[PDB]
Amino acid sequence: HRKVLRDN
Amino acid sequence: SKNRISWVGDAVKTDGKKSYYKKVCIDSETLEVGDCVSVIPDDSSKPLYLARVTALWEDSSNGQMFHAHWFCAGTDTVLGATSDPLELFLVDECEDMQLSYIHSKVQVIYKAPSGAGSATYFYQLWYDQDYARFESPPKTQPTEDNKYKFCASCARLA
Ligand SMILES: [Zn+2]
Repeated sequence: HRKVLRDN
Repeated sequence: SKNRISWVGDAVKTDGKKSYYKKVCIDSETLEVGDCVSVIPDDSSKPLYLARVTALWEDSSNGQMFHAHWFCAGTDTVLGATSDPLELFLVDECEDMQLSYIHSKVQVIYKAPSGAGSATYFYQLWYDQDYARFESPPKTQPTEDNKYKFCASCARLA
């Protein structure tokens, strides 16, 4: 399970 | 924002696909396994995410990575808010994550169980009951003529 899904 | 990222020391284990390290330099700061770290959420408005850095490695696939072991605050629990913004809770939430996502290095301590401590009264301020105010304690001094029975409030109320 992930909690940070942005990309940059 | 982490843009200059350099490993510190030679690798400690190699997967033949990952290469693990004990320390990394990011900007000027140096960060080891076990240090704690701050991450801005997807919602910039929400409070910062805090984590322990449990591993650092370079991936053939993905780049320069770490494993975040999250903390959580009261508001992520049955408790709702909590009295101290600095309060945190262990929780079993993890994630691999790019090192460039690290906002800042932070300090997180463990607070061992304490005892009740000295239950004595204390004062800090003076209350002017006529004008309904708090001041710093008046510094009215006694003579050596009346030291043996001096009452500061008698002295001022005369
Ligand atoms: Zn984990």
